[PDB]
Amino acid sequence: DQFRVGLARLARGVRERMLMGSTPAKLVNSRPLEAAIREFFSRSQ
Amino acid sequence: KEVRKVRIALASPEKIRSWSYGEVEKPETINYRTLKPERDGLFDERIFGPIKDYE
Amino acid sequence: EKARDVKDTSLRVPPGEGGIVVRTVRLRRGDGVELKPGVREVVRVYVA
Amino acid sequence: TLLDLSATELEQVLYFSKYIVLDPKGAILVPVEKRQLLTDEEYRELRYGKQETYP
Amino acid sequence: QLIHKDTGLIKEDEVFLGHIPLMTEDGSFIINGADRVIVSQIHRSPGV
Amino acid sequence: GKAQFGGQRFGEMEVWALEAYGAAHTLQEMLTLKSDDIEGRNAAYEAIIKGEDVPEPSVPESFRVLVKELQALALDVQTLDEKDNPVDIFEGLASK
Amino acid sequence: SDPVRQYLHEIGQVPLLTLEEEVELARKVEEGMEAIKKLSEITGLDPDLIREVVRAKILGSARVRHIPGLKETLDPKTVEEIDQKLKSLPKEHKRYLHIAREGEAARQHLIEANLRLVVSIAKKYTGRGLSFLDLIQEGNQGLIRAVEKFEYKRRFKFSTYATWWIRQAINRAIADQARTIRIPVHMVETINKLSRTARQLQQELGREPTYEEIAEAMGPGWDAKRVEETLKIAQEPVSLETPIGDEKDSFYGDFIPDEHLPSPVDAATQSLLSEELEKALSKLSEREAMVLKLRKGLIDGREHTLEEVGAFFGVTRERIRQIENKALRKLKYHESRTRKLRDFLD
Amino acid sequence: KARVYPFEDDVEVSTGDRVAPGDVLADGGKVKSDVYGRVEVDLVRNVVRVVESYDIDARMGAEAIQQLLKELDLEALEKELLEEMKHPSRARRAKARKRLEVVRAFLDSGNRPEWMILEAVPVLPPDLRPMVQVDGGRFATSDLNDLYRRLINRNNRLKKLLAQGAPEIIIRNEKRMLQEAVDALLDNGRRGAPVTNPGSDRPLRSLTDILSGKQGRFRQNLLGK
DNA sequence: TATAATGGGAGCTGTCACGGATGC
DNA sequence: GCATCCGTGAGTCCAGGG
Ligand SMILES: [Mg+2]
Repeated sequence: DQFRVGLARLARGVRERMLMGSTPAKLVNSRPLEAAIREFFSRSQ
Repeated sequence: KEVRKVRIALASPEKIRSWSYGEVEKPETINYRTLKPERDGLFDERIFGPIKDYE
Repeated sequence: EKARDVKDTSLRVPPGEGGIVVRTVRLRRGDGVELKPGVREVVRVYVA
Repeated sequence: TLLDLSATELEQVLYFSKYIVLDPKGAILVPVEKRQLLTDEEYRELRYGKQETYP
Repeated sequence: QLIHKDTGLIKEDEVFLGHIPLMTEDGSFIINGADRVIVSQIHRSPGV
Repeated sequence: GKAQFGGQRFGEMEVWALEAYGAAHTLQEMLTLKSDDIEGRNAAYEAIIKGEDVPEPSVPESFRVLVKELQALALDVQTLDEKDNPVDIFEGLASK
Repeated sequence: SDPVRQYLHEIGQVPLLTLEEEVELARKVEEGMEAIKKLSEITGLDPDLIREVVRAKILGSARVRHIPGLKETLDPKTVEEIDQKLKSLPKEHKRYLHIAREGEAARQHLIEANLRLVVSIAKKYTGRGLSFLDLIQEGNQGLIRAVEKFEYKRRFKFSTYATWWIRQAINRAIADQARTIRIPVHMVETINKLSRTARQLQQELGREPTYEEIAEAMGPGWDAKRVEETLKIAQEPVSLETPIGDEKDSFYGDFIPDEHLPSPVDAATQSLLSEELEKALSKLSEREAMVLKLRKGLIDGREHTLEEVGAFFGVTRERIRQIENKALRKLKYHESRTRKLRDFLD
Repeated sequence: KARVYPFEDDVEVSTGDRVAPGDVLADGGKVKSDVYGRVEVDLVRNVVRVVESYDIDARMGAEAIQQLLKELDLEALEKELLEEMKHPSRARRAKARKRLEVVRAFLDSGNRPEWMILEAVPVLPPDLRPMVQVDGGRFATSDLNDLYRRLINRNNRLKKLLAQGAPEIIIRNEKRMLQEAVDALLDNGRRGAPVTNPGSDRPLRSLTDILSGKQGRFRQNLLGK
């Protein structure tokens, strides 16, 4: 479930860069995903 | 003297201006290189006082 | 006597603790080792 | 309580959802009484006039 | 893979997404050096 | 916290106990010389290491903090004397 | 309730310009600005003053404030005086006043009609440290700039020209406001370039890059130490009210000791020091004790020069130096005898 | 819905000007004003148009409320509510009493009603909302600094937008935002959604939060320490 | 500084007594 | 006035924190 939330944020970033721009890698910023997993594994109850 | 009572009341704009030692005009805090307070911002020694005693 | 330019900021055994030193780890920058920005070295001491 | 305004009315004025009149200067919408609450459409009518474009 | 609907152009790549923590043999995790357990949660089941 | 070389909490209920004993000076020490009365704590340490008796407490700092935080809420909180004349707990340091 | 729902409604009130209405308003703006220029030529007043008075009359006395560039406080009295100096002009000159008023009204209407384009641009700059509404307002500032700088003769639509200034104003705001410790714009650019470089390197490396790999990829001028120092300068503060643990029990601030005020131990050590220095000083004569005190600043906080202590005691600078030295000689002899000041030296 | 008035010479009123019946439009006063409205000088059509509208004074926001509160005469209102206390209906006596409690609180205190509106917002001394470098040189700071910075940015942008005569919609948005920023500084989450720092759901800690509750200044630092 | 571009996303869930506020 | 429908602030002590 936290992975799904991180992926949803990643997809929002993808759609954002799909509007502003002239590659899959260029379109994909992994940071939100990495942030969500980390947030799950460190600061969850 | 000796404290005997404690009053609480609305503060008027003029009362508030009398408290103030300066208007804070800039949203800055401290300078990112010197770590000293920016002028006219939230930590300005010009307004709120010196950071070091007598200096 | 000239006042020195550095002061003592050493790691000391806190009150009520102590024992035998059994390991030290020493990670210093410039050595497959990279620490968060601005720290030159970390030292860890294990006491049993 | 002081001004005899309800919670909804005070919100609508305070957060820019409705106007309130301090001088109707002889307006008419039954004329305009002081301390009356007019929507932006109503206030636009009374302050700038009625009009409409048709294609 | 990125497809432009009108051009038909298709670009494909393997992109790196970061890291996923692995469970050790005994069922725990190693998050920033410290062992951690994800504790199961009980809740009301979905349904009608 | 032990790691911060911390002090013990003398909470609301500990205060009630001292009040119920009428131990007024013990309690005033807990609230001033032993916590956040700055000149009080300095002067009490000095008096003890000199073998003198502890001085009379003055205002705790956290009440000064409370006054300033209420001033930020647009409230004027004034310590008066029996003739209703202001008393400055900030010793001039905050009046232009 | 929801302020952006409210603002989207207010914006949906004004309908969208047709090409014809667009061009008409832009034309009226250009010509009104030219008319203000001509009115300055005629009247000898200040084009800014005239623009402000025309604006004051178009807008109303509801919005009539002072302007920072104007040399004269814009007060209804002065705007009435200037409006009367204007209204007294001949018909062929007073023609330009009607031109200018028409221009200002067109300007307001052109902004208001293009408020939606700002929203459609600003919805894409979220999550970068500014609230949605804050981005909308900064973009609105960009739109105002656009309206004042547009040239309808070029036959480009307004949207094209306005998007450039709107992006300009949104990005300027993000880089001027997003950080609690404000960082100059060019440094923000360097920091963000460093971020993108690191991200490209990780995407090719399957892990995070070292300082050195980042330095390579940033090219010449960049070594590892400069990368590290930039990352250090980029660190944002963390909140004192950050929760420590599950409950609302404790906050990060709870564990931060005050390093500034002297501890009760330090204060008492300073006090025992002052008293022991006075004790040891009383073993000298009034003059050698006093000379030492003036020369070390133990009296008025500052250390006087030998010439000042000498002029005070009515004696040569050499004489005062010699009596300072014998005072020190006496202090050292006594201190070696009793060892009463040693422990204060650390 | 406008009234047209053709002219044959120089007109005495310019576009934007506001006019009441009996006002001198043009032709040396030959053409006058019939209806209340707003002047639009059409040079192409050579007519002085007047769109029918009153010069009504209706405001929004704390400026309006501050005016109305400045205007209150407390003695007069007290007299009226005492007259209201003689009413038969129990509910009207209830309402009059509740209002009169506030009226006489302001009367006996010496406070002014309008002081419930802020013009100058106070700023807490910086050592009560510190910016401190922890061990390691990294920085920690109170949420109040971010709440103040929001307020200051919104105010400064409002002063600039007023200088450029921005359209009303824009000023109204900015003013709504200024009210909410003051509201978040003083009592975050009381009206609306709480302000949070980016990348966190935690509400910033406001001045009200500092005083109240088991963790507030009173119970945590003044009734025990 | 100019092709043209014109209204957003997120929710979110097993409490309770009580003072004040809205419908009857 | 007479009920209902709302918001809101509250919940022992200590410790440590990952
Ligand atoms: Mg290099």
